[PDB]
Amino acid sequence: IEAEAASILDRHLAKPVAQIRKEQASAYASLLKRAETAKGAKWAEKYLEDVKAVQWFDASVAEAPASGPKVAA
Amino acid sequence: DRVLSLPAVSKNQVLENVFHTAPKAPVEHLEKMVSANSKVYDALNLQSKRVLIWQVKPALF
Amino acid sequence: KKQATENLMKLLQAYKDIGDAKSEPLLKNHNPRTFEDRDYPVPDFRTQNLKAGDVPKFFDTVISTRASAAIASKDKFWAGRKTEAEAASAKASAAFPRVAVPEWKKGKTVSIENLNTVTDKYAAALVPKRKLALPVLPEGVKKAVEDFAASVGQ
Amino acid sequence: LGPQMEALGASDLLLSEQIRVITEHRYTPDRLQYKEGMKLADKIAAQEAALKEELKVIYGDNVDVKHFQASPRTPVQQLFDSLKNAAANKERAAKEAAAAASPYLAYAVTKKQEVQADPSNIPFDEVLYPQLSEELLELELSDIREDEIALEKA
Repeated sequence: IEAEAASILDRHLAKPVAQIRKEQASAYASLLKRAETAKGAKWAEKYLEDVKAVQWFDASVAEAPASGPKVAA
Repeated sequence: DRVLSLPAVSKNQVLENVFHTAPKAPVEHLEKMVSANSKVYDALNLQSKRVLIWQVKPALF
Repeated sequence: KKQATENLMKLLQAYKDIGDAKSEPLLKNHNPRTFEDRDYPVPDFRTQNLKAGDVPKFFDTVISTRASAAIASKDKFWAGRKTEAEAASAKASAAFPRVAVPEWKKGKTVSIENLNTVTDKYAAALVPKRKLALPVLPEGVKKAVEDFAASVGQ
Repeated sequence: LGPQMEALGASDLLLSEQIRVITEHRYTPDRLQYKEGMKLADKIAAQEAALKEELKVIYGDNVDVKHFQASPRTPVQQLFDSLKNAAANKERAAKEAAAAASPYLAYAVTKKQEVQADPSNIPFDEVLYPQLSEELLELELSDIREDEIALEKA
């Protein structure tokens, strides 16, 4: 896994930034459209709930970045 | 043949053999490296809004 | 890539060194007028058997051949200068300052008190190495001389 | 003489569009010097556009480039039209550093502006490189001398 991550990063660090941004945006959009295509399935709605949970994690770190995400206590 | 007494190399050839490359601005270094160190700031500060410390060393609650 | 850029900086320092060993003008060797032979034998158009519209093409080939010879002599000079500086860039110093990037450790973070120091090192290279001390008028002297004129009444 | 009745810089037209009519008058389109004169007119038009871009920051977009090409701004006029726009620069920079995405970008905005607002930091190529600007002057005085050499031969 170390060798795979180093090979993947060193293939990625040779690209310009615009190619990286459009490649990753295309991969994100295609994998998100694959989950919004199939509806009624449980895995796709859990997938989209998990995307909403990552967006929540980013938002709650954004509102308090030196303390972490807001955990209910 | 008074034209053959003039210097044969044109003024255009002087201006393209003297100003051959467009020169590098002094502000280009500041603009480019500040646009990249903005990402260094945003990822690795602990006070940046979209900091990457909670994605990397996640938490322990 | 770092070694090639450092060799290029050693080459540019060697160019400036052996160009200021000769103390030559800056634009002189890039100007192809200075590499032009102005004592040329200048071919007379009355021997070359031209018809009516054939003389400006003769003038153009003579001018273009002399310009091509001047540019080729300029290129021969720059190839000789490149050899003379590539042979003396190997015997050099290579003690250059490094690019000011923010100091980021392995697992630690980077502070804004160092990113600001890096932008101070950036903007300290925006000021020129020799500058006109063009004085902006300070406000404390401007109001003083305006009131000194106001006491006179002007 | 036609278009050649007025000097190279002392017409009303811009220098590039005057070099075009001078070259159209002196040479027929099948010449070599016609091609080189039109290429020189493209170079001078590039210089005019690069002057209009660095001049519209001060004097608005419709800037009348011929006045600042015939007589460029003296250093005290460059200083006096930097200070003509200093208050709007300060207010715009404070508005930018307020609306910056992060305090790093806010400090970068105020540092780059407080370097770019001091009028002493305008890089004058004559103060930085005096014996380069002297050769840049002799680059035109030499071909004017070549024209005068031809006229003294005639």
